[PDB]
Amino acid sequence: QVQLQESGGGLVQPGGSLRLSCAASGFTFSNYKMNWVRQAPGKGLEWVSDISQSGASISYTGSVKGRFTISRDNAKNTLYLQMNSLKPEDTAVYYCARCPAPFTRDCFDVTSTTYAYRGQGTQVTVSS
Amino acid sequence: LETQDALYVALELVIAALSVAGNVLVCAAVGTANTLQTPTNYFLVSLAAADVAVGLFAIPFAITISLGFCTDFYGCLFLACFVLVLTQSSIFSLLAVAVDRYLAICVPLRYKSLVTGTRARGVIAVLWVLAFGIGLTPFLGWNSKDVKCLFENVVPMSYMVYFNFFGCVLPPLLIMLVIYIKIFLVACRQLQRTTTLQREIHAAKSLAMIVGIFALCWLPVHAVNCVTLFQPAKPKWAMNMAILLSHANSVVNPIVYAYRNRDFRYTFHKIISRYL
Amino acid sequence: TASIAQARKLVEQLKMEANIDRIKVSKAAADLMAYCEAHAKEDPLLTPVPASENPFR
Amino acid sequence: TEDQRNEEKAQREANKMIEKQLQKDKQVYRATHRLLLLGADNSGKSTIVKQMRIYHVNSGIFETKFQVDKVNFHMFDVGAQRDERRKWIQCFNDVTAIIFVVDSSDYNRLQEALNDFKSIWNNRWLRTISVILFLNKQDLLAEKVLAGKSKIEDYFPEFARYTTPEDATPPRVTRAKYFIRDEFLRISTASGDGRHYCYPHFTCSVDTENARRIFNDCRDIIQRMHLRQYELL
Amino acid sequence: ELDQLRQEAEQLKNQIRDARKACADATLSQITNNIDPVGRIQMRTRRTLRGHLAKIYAMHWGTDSRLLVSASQDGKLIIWDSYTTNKVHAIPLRSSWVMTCAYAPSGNYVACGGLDNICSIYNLKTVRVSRELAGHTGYLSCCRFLDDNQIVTSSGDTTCALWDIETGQQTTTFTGHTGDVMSLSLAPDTRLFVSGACDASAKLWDVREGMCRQTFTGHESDINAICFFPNGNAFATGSDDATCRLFDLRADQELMTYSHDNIICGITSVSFSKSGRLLLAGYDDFNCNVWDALKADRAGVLAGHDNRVSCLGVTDDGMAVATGSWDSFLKIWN
Ligand SMILES: CC(C)CCC[C@@H](C)[C@H]1CC[C@H]2[C@@H]3CC=C4C[C@@H](O)CC[C@]4(C)[C@H]3CC[C@]12C
Ligand SMILES: CC(C)CCC[C@@H](C)[C@H]1CC[C@H]2[C@@H]3CC=C4C[C@@H](O)CC[C@]4(C)[C@H]3CC[C@]12C
Ligand SMILES: CC(C)CCC[C@@H](C)[C@H]1CC[C@H]2[C@@H]3CC=C4C[C@@H](O)CC[C@]4(C)[C@H]3CC[C@]12C
Ligand SMILES: CC(C)CCC[C@@H](C)[C@H]1CC[C@H]2[C@@H]3CC=C4C[C@@H](O)CC[C@]4(C)[C@H]3CC[C@]12C
Ligand SMILES: CC(C)CCC[C@@H](C)[C@H]1CC[C@H]2[C@@H]3CC=C4C[C@@H](O)CC[C@]4(C)[C@H]3CC[C@]12C
Ligand SMILES: CC(C)CCC[C@@H](C)[C@H]1CC[C@H]2[C@@H]3CC=C4C[C@@H](O)CC[C@]4(C)[C@H]3CC[C@]12C
Ligand SMILES: CC(C)CCC[C@@H](C)[C@H]1CC[C@H]2[C@@H]3CC=C4C[C@@H](O)CC[C@]4(C)[C@H]3CC[C@]12C
Ligand SMILES: N#Cc1c(N)nc(SCC(N)=O)c(C#N)c1-c1ccc(OCC2CC2)cc1
Repeated sequence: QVQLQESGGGLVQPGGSLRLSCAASGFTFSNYKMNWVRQAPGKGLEWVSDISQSGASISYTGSVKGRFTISRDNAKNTLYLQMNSLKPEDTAVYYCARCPAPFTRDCFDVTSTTYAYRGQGTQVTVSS
Repeated sequence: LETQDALYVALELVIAALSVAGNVLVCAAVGTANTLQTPTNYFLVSLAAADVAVGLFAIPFAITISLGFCTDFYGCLFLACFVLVLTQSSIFSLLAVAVDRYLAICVPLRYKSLVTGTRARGVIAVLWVLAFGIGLTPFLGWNSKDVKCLFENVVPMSYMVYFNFFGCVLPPLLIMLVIYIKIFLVACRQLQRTTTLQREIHAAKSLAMIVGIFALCWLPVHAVNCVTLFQPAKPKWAMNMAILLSHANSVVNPIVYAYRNRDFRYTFHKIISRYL
Repeated sequence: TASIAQARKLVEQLKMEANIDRIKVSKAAADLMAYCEAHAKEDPLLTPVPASENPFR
Repeated sequence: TEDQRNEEKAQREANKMIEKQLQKDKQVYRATHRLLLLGADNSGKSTIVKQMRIYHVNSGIFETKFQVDKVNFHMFDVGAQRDERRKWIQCFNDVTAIIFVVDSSDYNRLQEALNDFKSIWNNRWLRTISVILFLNKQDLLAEKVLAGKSKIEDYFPEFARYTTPEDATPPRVTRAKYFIRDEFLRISTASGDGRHYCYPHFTCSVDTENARRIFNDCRDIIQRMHLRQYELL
Repeated sequence: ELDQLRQEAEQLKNQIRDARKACADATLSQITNNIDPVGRIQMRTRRTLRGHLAKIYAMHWGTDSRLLVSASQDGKLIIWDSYTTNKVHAIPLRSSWVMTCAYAPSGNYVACGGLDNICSIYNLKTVRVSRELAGHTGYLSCCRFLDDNQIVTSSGDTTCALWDIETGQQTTTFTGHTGDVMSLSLAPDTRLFVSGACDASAKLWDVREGMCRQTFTGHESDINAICFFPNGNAFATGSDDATCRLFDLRADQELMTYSHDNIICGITSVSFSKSGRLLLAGYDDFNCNVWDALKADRAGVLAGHDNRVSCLGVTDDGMAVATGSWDSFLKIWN
């Protein structure tokens, strides 16, 4: 069964560093493209970064370009997102998103409200 | 038999055989592939059938005329008119292919509205009956009745120069020339809006591979007829090599038209992968 | 604020998938092989019918 | 056994009538060019065409039929559907062109539009279908950049180092407009084996030239397709 | 205490998984090493149904094994005679974007639907629309007839619905799936029916009580194809991960997985033969593969089409098979 379990999160001080990990089970993680989304209180979902199967193509949005980094290990079926230079408005609950089709580059419903191949997310609070 | 005319007849025979082998292939490809059952390939299969008829009927009739036999005047006039009908049908179908390409390139929106199956079949039938009526004009009222079976003895050069060349060869040649010039201009304009000179030169070569070959094939014999009627002045083999170049058009048509397209190559790859 | 309902709904469905008698996989294997062996003769795809019986030819 | 040949010939006559009806419908099928229309709620895709001849509202699809230069166009807008659109979009792999309307005024929702354009462009089945870009609501974006209250640098830092291209044919207004244009183009040019291209066009909500723009873009699309078919492009 | 319910669901799913692993005595693949495989299977195109303008999206065989319905994306529902190839009826659809079609068991009514979110019923033994079942907030992906009075429909709003034809109201609704439901298949006993959604879950439903009986989460991608075994105890499913999976209603777990490293395209249609020995699945490689339901090996390849195969249908007796692809042509194999 497709299962994505994320770890870490909680509350972190602004300007520091944090790491969010995600473990996948029930499929071949090495064949699907991954994306990261975030939901703010009273806001919609927000894509922040993506990563291909073998990491050949990596992209981020303009809001977190450079400050955030993403990596993946197919030998362990794990996804990692390192977060730095955190701002008080960048607080949101972060979710993972899997490509609906294997080894493709068209991720349509990764930011959809009721996507199935996504985790339940971790709460990430940032404040002084 | 003379060694020169014998070699000419042998070359005509091998040209006819190669033309048949190349054109029945395209015919069967269009017949067995549902993806090729499109109105743009109707003119191509018409050209293939015309080349098949030329290789199977026109070239043997020209060879029989070349043998210099003594038969009925009508017996040789019928073969000459059949050869003329088949060549004019091939030329008309090639012109129809050029017109279809022009309509597809310059009129891309209305193309699907203009070129349909019924209209394509109607145009094919019209050009076929037109070539039949044109080639049979010596049979009706343009025969050289003054008898050894020879083209000049049954068809005068006046019909071949005024009605055939100046009437049924130069207008289609000019139409194809303007069509392909406009196609090249459109391709260059689209490439400028999208190493670009390399692609322009490639497109120019691909478009010239039709016009220059049509010229090198047909223009020799017509120019020979013109310099034979306007100012009669090595006729031992120049006429024969002109006939060879003119008949090589039927065998070179599949390699330039069909064997270069995308859908035809895909169908060929599929049928050779299924049989391998 | 409504997930507390939906989530609980899900978990209820789970126990309605729990109260079920599950047979062995070998039992299902034997049943499937028997059903395939019984109707094997009545399969035109598995056993191509002759031209006389085939309505397509 | 006359009843069998009678029913068979009646079936053949019915098939003849059905074939005649299908051949008659093929003319009106080939005469109209099917077009897809997409865009978020903020985009003005509902009123993107001003030369609309008929605008019908079906149960879940908005149909717009309009004729330009004796060429028909039948655009479809699928709005009465859920957020998940990765399945039914494959139904639109045979349209002539796709018009993705983007509200260039808003900056926060611009990333969502960019992601949607990237997903539509990199589709496996929509690779042979081009996407026409129409940046609607230029007046709001112009007033926003002239007011200076909301800066694009908060959402796109590259605009700090980006400058207007040399081939711009109209300063901060044009700079931001061409920045959005190039940001969409670099995503469009990121994939595709020359089989499809994007046609960016800056239009307003009050601009009536959208019909001619769509006509010319579709003409160029089909022309390039025919050129690639003949190895001419 | 929402996370408490989260871990409650997690431990219930772990219980279900360990229970399924407990009854897993063996795999049917290693059990079927005693019987002789089907070997090579070759089928030829008997008839080619031409006439469709746009891409065909769905098809369904009648109970008489003679007439077949086919829906084309240009708004046409055509009935074809498999024996004589001549068309019987050509219904012009109001909404061109049709994605599903159905043939009633009595052969008098036909169903249609698509992006218009309306299920239209057309009477062939009157041709006009009899009823227009509306209410769905999603696209009609699949439709099947239970009787001449009730009809099951699958919509893209993560819900399925059994409607009454004469009444036109939702007799029963199913709100279990989380993704867009792509296809369903009726059991031979017409009491149960399985449905696969865009999620990794396929659910069994009852037409009487109106609730999900069993759930299968063996797949990994969007489940687009589904078909029940002729006996009613098993069913096969296909997804975009290039993998078919055979589940059992009684074992409540996956039995066999049909896949190949050379096959990397998605799957569109899945169906069984008369005896269930063969499994015909159309893939996006412009062809269909005939796997062995007991040996899991490609026995035959049907590649007469030129585009991705959209629909696949087997007759009630298995005399012939029909494959409809997006090239607007239907290939009949035998
Ligand atoms: C010298 C002559 C007799 C050669 C014979 C020409 C034959 C072999 C070729 C020429 C034109 C071809 C036809 C042109 C296109 C179509 C329409 C298609 O829907 C069915 C096949 C069909 C009907 C082709 C069958 C083969 C065909 C008839
Ligand atoms: C020996 C001479 C007459 C050869 C004649 C050429 C014939 C065989 C070829 C050339 C062009 C061909 C036609 C061109 C296209 C169509 C339209 C199609 O919908 C039916 C087949 C049909 C009508 C073809 C039938 C065969 C055809 C007429
Ligand atoms: C310059 C010379 C060659 C003029 C040639 C015109 C001929 C070849 C063309 C021009 C327009 C063509 C017609 C266009 C419309 C139709 C309707 C179609 O259902 C049958 C064929 C038919 C009737 C075509 C027959 C051939 C046609 C008349
Ligand atoms: C092959 C020889 C006989 C000439 C070929 C005839 C065909 C190819 C030519 C001759 C006359 C031409 C037609 C003349 C009139 C029109 C009206 C124009 O608005 C659309 C194109 C159309 C319909 C032309 C299409 C091509 C056409 C049919
Ligand atoms: C048989 C020979 C001698 C005469 C053939 C004439 C035909 C093939 C040529 C000559 C001039 C050509 C036309 C000139 C330009 C146009 C306008 C364009 O918008 C549609 C095509 C159309 C209408 C061309 C169709 C083909 C055409 C009619
Ligand atoms: C009538 C005669 C005397 C004048 C026309 C000359 C013609 C035959 C010449 C001019 C340009 C030539 C072409 C130039 C380049 C190429 C590319 C080569 O890879 C294949 C042949 C091809 C396509 C040539 C074939 C012959 C050609 C078409
Ligand atoms: C498509 C391109 C090559 C242009 C087509 C037209 C050319 C090849 C035509 C136009 C007029 C023709 C000429 C008309 C008159 C004569 C004089 C005669 O004693 C010999 C041939 C000759 C010299 C002709 C041969 C070919 C010709 C030069
Ligand atoms: N003369 C002439 C002639 C011609 N003026 N035109 C064309 S075909 C040009 C067209 N239809 O467009 C052809 C041909 N074929 C011939 C021809 C016919 C029979 C021949 O075999 C006899 C051998 C002893 C010389 C030779 C040549």
